[PDB]
Amino acid sequence: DDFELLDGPSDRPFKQRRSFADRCKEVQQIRDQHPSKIPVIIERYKGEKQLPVLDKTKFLVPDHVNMSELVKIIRRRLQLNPTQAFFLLVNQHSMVSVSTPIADIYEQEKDEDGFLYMVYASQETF
Repeated sequence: DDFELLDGPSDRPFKQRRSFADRCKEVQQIRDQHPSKIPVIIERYKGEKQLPVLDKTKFLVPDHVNMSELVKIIRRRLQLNPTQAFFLLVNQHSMVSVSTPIADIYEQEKDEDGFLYMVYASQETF
């Protein structure tokens, strides 16, 4: 008999863990409190098995932060070694070398609930 692999909460997308209604509520509270900050959900890609699971899911980012800069923050938070491939994606595009302010990306790419969703993986495209 083979092992049966069980799935934890992280194995479930944030959108399935908290209802659409509750997510909307959470965004509108935090945007009222910090109008100059962007609410971001960062999760490991569902197919990614080599990079570790992040400790937290919900982040607040000052809106003048460049995307490429946010990518390095997350890379350090995961404590990756220099040779480990790492892509942080918004709407499946790599933000790794994107110099755009996150305020502008938020305008363009935020979800209906008001969060900006990002996913990380070992490649942008296989």
